[PDB]
Amino acid sequence: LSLFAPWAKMDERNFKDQEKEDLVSITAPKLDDGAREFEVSSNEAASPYNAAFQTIFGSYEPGMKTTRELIDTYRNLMNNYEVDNAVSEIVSDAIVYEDDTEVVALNLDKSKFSPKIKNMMLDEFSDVLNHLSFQRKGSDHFRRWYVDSRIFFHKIIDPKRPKEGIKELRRLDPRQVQYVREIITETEAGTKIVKGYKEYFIYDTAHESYACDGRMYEAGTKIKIPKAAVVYAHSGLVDCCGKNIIGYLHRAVKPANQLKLLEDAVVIYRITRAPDRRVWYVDTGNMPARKAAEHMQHVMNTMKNRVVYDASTGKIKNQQHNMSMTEDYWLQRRDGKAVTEVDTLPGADNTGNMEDIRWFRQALYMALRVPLSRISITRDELTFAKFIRELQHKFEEVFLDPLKTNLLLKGIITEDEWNDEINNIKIEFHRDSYFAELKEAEILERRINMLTMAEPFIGKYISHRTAMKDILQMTDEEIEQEAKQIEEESK
Amino acid sequence: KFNVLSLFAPWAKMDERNFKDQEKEDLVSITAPKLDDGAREFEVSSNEAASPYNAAFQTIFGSYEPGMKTTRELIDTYRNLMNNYEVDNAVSEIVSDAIVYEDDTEVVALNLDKSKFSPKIKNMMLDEFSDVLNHLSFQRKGSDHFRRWYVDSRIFFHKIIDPKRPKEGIKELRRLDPRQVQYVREIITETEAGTKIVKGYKEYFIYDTAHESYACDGRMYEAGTKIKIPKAAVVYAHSGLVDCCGKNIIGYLHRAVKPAN
Amino acid sequence: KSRQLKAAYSIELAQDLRAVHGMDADAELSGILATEIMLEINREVVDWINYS
Amino acid sequence: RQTGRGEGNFIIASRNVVNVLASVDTGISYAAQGLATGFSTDTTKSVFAGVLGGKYRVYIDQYAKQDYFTVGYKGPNEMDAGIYYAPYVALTPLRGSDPKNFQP
Amino acid sequence: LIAFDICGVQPMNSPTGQVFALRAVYGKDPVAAGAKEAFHPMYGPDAMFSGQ
Repeated sequence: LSLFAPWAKMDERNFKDQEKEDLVSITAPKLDDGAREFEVSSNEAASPYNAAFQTIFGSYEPGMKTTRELIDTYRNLMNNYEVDNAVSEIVSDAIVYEDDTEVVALNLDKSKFSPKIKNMMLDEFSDVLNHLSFQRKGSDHFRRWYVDSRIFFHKIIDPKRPKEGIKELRRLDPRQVQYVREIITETEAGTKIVKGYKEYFIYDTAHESYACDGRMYEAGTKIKIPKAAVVYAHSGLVDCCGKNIIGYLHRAVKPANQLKLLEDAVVIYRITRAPDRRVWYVDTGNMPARKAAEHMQHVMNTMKNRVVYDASTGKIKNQQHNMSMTEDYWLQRRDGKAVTEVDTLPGADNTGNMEDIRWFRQALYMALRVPLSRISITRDELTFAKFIRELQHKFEEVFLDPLKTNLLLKGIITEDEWNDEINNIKIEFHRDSYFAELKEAEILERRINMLTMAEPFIGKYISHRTAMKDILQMTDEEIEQEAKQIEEESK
Repeated sequence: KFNVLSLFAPWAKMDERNFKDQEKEDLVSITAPKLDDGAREFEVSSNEAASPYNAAFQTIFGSYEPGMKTTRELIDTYRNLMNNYEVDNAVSEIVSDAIVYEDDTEVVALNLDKSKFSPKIKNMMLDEFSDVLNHLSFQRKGSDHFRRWYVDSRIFFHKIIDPKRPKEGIKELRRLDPRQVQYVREIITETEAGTKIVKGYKEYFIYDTAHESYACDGRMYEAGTKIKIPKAAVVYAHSGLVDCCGKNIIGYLHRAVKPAN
Repeated sequence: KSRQLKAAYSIELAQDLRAVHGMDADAELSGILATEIMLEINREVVDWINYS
Repeated sequence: RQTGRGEGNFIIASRNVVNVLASVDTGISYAAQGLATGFSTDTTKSVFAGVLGGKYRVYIDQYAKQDYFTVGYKGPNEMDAGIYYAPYVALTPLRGSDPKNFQP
Repeated sequence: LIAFDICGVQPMNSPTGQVFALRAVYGKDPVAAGAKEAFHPMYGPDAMFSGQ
């Protein structure tokens, strides 16, 4: 499609660079994650012909088919109770906002060609977060990503004036997108040379009907999109084989479902058998079927309790009289024996001890990737913070990609420069100031207490510089600066 | 031979040199294999008028391949244990402690505080070390590399060389897929009432090609043949954990498989 | 002008295939039919070249 | 063509055939021959002569009865080979003694 | 299959399209038996037309 020709141009050049370098004498393909495998000698690039049909079809009928089941499952979990709070808390910690503060921000703390470039990157970054409407939607993008473990956006280009083409991007739906790679190169007894892979995407509409009853006519789809044309990030969570990327909630699927099932078991137990239950029994042998019925009808339609508690209001249907102190009933005995009778059935007795739910609920919470503090600095909170940082580091590619894109597309930087510069030029996320202050406060109190203890010997056996650098963990520069500021204040 | 697998020609030369050094060693009058762990040794006994190695060949061929099959069952299980609650976190916590990495912190770093030829070399070594980490994308994925080592019991990589100017055209590593490599040792030597020789063993490895789809196993097949490649070409490491005996290497979660299930 | 074909199959066959090869067989048929059409057109083009 | 699975990729042949392959220029060139250098002709060491033209794994039949060669194909799979061997029991030793005299 | 790199395609967004062709002619009647083309790759010969 001509629609993505400029992106194809970029992919072709990237592929060429791979071909240019001696990325050869490789057995297992040089792939960590993402795209699903295919191999073919050079083909007709004009359209996704049968080699691609089979690749895509092979990636869709046995592929997207069950991916969709998994994503829908992930969403069903996301929309359930309690488990969604876990997600919310995770998302919230990753994405926060505060009054008159920053939001995610590019930290240009590395050597760069020039400060004027640094300023251009900051402006490009700002446009990107605005493109994503981060200030209103950062939480939603992150949430979907966490839940699904893959996020994609359609990349915009003019392209007659491509330099000005970066614009608000279109987040694409999971269940409509597939990652596809192909090897085009060959050697003896297996291909072991530059297997460039390309790693492009397939995206369509088609059967848009599941939790919403959709309508459409029959049509073919299977659109091929250049890698360069899409902004995307994903988790590092992969299944036993292939490159099937799974959700952060994958761990919780087992227990989330058995817990719900157990809860239903408790619920059904408590409701079923709650009302009075009884069977009126009568003998009707050697009677016509429509005569036999009378013995039963004379009891069944006469000894019915027509009084019913109305679930919709504090009243009992047809109760008048107010309430009898006695429920009077009878059966006639036509035979000269104690033959007829009415039995009751077991009721909804109280047996819980509702303890399994507690067990399973706690196990689930652990499966949800949360601290046990959920219903001072601790190990779980620190661990969780480490987790959030890693999630953000992965999510972050959503900014880095369109950032390098427009910087290069406009021409500010070159690709070579990007690669030399990063080398980790990270975008920081905003941190909760209240909690940050508390952590720092604990640390400070600890430093003071230790200093206090050292103090009696600080003028004879232990030096001041030592206490400052080891107990208060000050740097040498920090100490000198503090000494100068102190002198100024004194005088 | 004609080295049909030109893929590893420079690595083959590295193994030849090491093998020759062993041939020149005085490590004789040794009844023991002289081995502790890693690659699976067997009696490929040759260079003597009995040729017993043929049985060894046929054993490996005819029985292909319970070693790697067991390995798969163990790894597949390891992953399935990790998939549950608590196991999941235990692994994560361990991996995190093994490799702690945060804003402006230190990475695994080569500490050359011992005697060297020259400070110039110390800097060269550190610069190369940094590139090793860059090759591994350690600063982004060191955690994943370690996790696999811990969980699957082993980590391994394919080393990549030019090959035109192999001592110059040195490229980044390709993390190899668990369950696809067999590590082996061959006793190619014999003497009076059995070998008491150096047993250089070559200690090479064999890569099993595989292309599983949605199979989640080698459901129909893996991919036919395997390629014998010189040890110089592979980076590998493993846990000090085995079955009751042999080179039946297990993961750290193996010990828990009983109660896990 | 058109080209088109149908699947021609039943449930018992699928049940057996699930047991035998572990196949759903629907996509299998669809892919086959797709394949035939594309190959046949390809021939259609080549053959008309040879014709003309 | 006939298999529909792929071009022949190996040949097993007589000594004479092999001697020729190793003594001629198998590449595309005007004309050439000389002493065999091209492949391994010595069955003492191998059965695998080398790869002919980089295309056919060429092997030698040390027990050929007369003089011929067979060309064939094997795919990446083990099923796609035409001919397969499927061991159930292999190289299984038997051991014991005859109690009458304890001979092994 | 040699899909379509050996032929044109000219894909359409509708069925049953049309293609136009232009020929230069001479002899004052573009549509007639005996009408002559001005240009043709196999002949372009008529050195007597504007001439003798």
